[PDB]
Amino acid sequence: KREHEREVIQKAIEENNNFIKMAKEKLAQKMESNKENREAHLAAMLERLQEKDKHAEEVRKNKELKEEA
Amino acid sequence: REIVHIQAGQCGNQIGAKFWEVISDEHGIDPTGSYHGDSDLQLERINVYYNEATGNKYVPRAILVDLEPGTMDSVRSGPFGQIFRPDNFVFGQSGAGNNWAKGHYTEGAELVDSVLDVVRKESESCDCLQGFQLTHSLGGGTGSGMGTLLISKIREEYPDRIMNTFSVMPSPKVSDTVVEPYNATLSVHQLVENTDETYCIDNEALYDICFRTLKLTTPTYGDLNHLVSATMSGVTTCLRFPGQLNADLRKLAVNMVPFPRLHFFMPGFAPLTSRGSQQYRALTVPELTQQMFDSKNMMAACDPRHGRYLTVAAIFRGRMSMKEVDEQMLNVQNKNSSYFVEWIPNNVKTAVCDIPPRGLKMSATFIGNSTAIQELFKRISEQFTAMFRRKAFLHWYTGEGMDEMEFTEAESNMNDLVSEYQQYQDATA
Ligand SMILES: CC[C@]1(O)C[C@@H]2CN(CCc3c([nH]c4ccccc34)[C@@](C(=O)OC)(c3cc4c(cc3OC)N(C)[C@H]3[C@@](O)(C(=O)OC)[C@H](OC(C)=O)[C@]5(CC)C=CCN6CC[C@]43[C@@H]65)C2)C1
Ligand SMILES: CC[C@@H](/C=C(/C)[C@@H]1C[C@@H](OC)C[C@H](O)C(C)(C)[C@@]2(O)O[C@@H](C[C@H](OC)[C@@H](O)C(=O)O1)C[C@@H](OC)[C@@H]2O)CO
Ligand SMILES: C/C(=C\c1csc(C)n1)[C@H]1C[C@H]2O[C@H]2CCC[C@@H](C)[C@H](O)[C@@H](C)C(=O)C(C)(C)[C@@H](O)CC(=O)O1
Ligand SMILES: Nc1nc2c(ncn2[C@@H]2O[C@H](COP(=O)(O)OP(=O)(O)O)[C@@H](O)[C@H]2O)c(=O)[nH]1
Ligand SMILES: [Mg+2]
Repeated sequence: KREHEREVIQKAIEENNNFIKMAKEKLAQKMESNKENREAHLAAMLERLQEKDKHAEEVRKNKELKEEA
Repeated sequence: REIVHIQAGQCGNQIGAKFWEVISDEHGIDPTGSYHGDSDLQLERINVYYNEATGNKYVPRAILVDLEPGTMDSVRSGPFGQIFRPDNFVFGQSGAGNNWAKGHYTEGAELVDSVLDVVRKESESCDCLQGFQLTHSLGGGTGSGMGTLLISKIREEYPDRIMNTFSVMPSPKVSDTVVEPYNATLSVHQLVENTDETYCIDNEALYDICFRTLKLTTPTYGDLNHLVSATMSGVTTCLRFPGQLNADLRKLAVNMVPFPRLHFFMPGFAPLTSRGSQQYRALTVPELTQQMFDSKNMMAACDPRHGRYLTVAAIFRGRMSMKEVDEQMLNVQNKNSSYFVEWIPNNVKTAVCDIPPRGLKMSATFIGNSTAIQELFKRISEQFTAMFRRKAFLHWYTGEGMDEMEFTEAESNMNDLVSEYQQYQDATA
């Protein structure tokens, strides 16, 4: 009976520790994915805007080439 | 000789306090532990339940346990609350939440050793300790879960002393809490294996007596508990007062328990009469005797007419001729001999004590060991399986570390216990 009483108390302690552990890890991994995902959405949008700045400058060089004739 | 008394949880401390209140009055002890009695008959056996302190002060050999302070203050601030030894209060703060697992395995685990220390200190102060008595309910968390944990630990340190409990079974007529059949079933399992004698005090029976017989339209625990203290005083008369019986707890077990597992007693008390025009009539021994055996007077909600008595002990108190008592008791047996098994000759015994309970000229106390007590365990078993069939409310207990198997083997043990009673109900010579 005494081995079993310790068994039970230690199992209660273990289930509470595992509950804390999984919440801790699930939260951590969700913050991580969101950081990556949001930063990538912004990088994509900004990468696109610069690709337009590239085209504008090419539109300026294009104007001078025709400007010498 | 000496008995160590333990009360655990709300119910146990409630009825435990009324018990000391009542027997203290009988032995002439006032709330400050001074003796103010006339007869010396009240001090002949006072050491059975009281320790003698310096200055002619008698202090109950009582240990008060609870997992929450509430009832501790309540007892300590009540009538006869100052009489108790202040070291013998052992309480926590968490409470058990009416959860057997908290009382037995998690929260009670921390407090239990403190109780064993007080238990040990009282036992060593005894000339020749005969055993222990515990008051508790089975429906809650502390008295049920931690009370049985205490029994188990105490049995391991005193394996040959007598272990005796006054155990209150739960009833839906009195209580609201859905998990009580769970707590009671786990408790009954511990009681069949680790106690020698258990008085089954059924809240279902106490309620019917107060509501039907006594006509109490708004019964309180004070009403129920005043029935319990009267019965507890009655069943302990032959320990606390001398006369014609050279009997202790072991002798009572030997002659009351013919098979180890069948040690659950059905108690009863007479007189019981509703207010108030009949409260002034004089009681005759024939009337006391008929009332004592009446099924509606039993303090476990089970019909003794449905089964057979293995053994019966009856105790009468007050001024009365033993001849009348003898004749009346023999009348009941000779005229209803089919309700007593014939393979145990002369299996109903009587004791008479001169001192009557307070307020009564006469009284009788009934201790029956009857196969019909199975009805009590069947009732609790039905409530248990209705819930357990679907694992309902199980998470309160598995969250404390318990397994389902522990529930399965508790219900299993109780079902076998039922079977055993049934087999001597049909056993013949
Ligand atoms: C002895 C201790 C006790 O006082 C006994 C009863 C219950 N409680 C506290 C007090 C109490 C009672 N009723 C209350 C209503 C609201 C708040 C408190 C109460 C009490 C009463 O009326 O006299 C004081 C009582 C309670 C019940 C009670 C009887 C009763 O006093 C007669 N019933 C036996 C049950 C009950 O469930 C039942 O089976 O029907 C009779 C009953 O149902 C009905 C329809 O009455 C009822 C009444 C509220 C309903 C739901 C919950 N159950 C639990 C027990 C039961 C009750 C008395 C503890
Ligand atoms: C004793 C064995 C076992 C059952 C039996 C047989 C017992 C016998 C005797 O018990 C006191 C009854 C007794 O002989 C009487 C008939 C005079 C009497 O007292 O009966 C009770 C009614 C009681 O209801 C419960 C009855 O059914 C009962 O319990 O009978 C009131 C009234 O009824 C008319 C009558 O005054 C109980 O341990
Ligand atoms: C029935 C009684 C006495 C009696 C029967 S015949 C007679 C002359 N006296 C006693 C019984 C005592 O064992 C004690 C339990 C009783 C509980 C009562 C306190 C109950 O709560 C209350 C409603 C009562 O019945 C009375 C206060 C009227 C009580 O005096 C009568 C009674 O039952 O006590
Ligand atoms: N007879 C009686 N039963 C009680 C009393 N107090 C509580 N109970 C019953 O005991 C059960 C609850 O146990 P309780 O003692 O309150 O819980 P614990 O403190 O955890 O041991 C229920 O069945 C209640 O009806 C009381 O004073 N008298
Ligand atoms: Mg409570």
